[PDB]
Amino acid sequence: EVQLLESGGDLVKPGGSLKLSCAASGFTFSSYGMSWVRQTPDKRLEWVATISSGGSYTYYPDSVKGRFTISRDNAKNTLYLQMSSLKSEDTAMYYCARGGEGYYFDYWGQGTTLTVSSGSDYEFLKSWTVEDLQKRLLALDPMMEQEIEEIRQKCQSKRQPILDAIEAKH
Amino acid sequence: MDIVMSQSPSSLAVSVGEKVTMSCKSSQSLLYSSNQKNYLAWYQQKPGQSPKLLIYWASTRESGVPDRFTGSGSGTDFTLTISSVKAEDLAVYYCQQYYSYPYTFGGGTKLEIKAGSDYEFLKSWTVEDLQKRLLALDPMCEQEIEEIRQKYQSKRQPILDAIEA
Ligand SMILES: [Cl-]
Ligand code: NA
Repeated sequence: EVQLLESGGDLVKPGGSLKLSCAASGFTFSSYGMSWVRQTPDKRLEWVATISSGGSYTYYPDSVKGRFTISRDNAKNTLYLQMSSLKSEDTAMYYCARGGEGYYFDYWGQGTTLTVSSGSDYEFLKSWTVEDLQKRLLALDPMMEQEIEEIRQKCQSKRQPILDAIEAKH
Repeated sequence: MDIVMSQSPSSLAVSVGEKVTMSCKSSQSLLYSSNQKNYLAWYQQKPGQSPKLLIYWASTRESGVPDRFTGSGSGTDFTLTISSVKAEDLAVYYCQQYYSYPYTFGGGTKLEIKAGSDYEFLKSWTVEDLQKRLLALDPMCEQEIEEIRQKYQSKRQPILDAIEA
């Protein structure tokens, strides 16, 4: 069947650059205009770029025009998005989608995430020993584990009454 | 001007079986007179899942979309109606125009179930509806976990860069 699979998301500093890829299969990729759509942390959807089927024409909104470049390889069934001069506001989930060019988006990928870091200056850390830096890292691990465990526990609290109701009906 | 898509209500707490009406206004007509088509789509997105095309040409259902969903309207005023909402319809619904670049989305209408004091109401659901609801939690919870991993990746990176230097 039709499949779109994005890759390339990463953590990047403001002003940096990154290139996303989307592997397309299960349809004649070169026949279709293709697009990128992003979803920001507030869950708003924003169209980012469309490329014509042949690759000759591209379209962008003013928010990314001049910084983003959409491209394609019709023999290799791949769509690309090169993002430059990245800003904090570019942090989002980026979806590959079939459509644009006068059509709705009928197939969407799984998304790949771009995180643009804060841009704060951590120069003072250079004055620290490697031992003190490693201890600061080791202290973040249980903090992440605890926040993950808290989500897992909240999830279970939602699952348990449903699991119980399913079993009660057999 | 760009075309602005405005949706309402922004959120709705619903009971299963209730009729739900969701509205979307465009700032410019989306109807092409020459072919009498409205260049308007609706997408459904559950938490932790990709958006899914639901309705297009304002009133055509995508494959697999059940008939309790009806899209209607023309020109600037559009509506998505669920005649009787099921638990598997609990999702965010986005309208979108594909009439003119830049393509633009509305802000979405979020449908969520009303919170109760106990879960005895689940006995009135079918086993299939209970199973769908249970499994809808899996991508939602995983996407929250991944967001935490991404937050700590960002926290770790200045320290990793200092060590590497
Ligand atoms: Cl309910
Ligand atoms: Na059983």
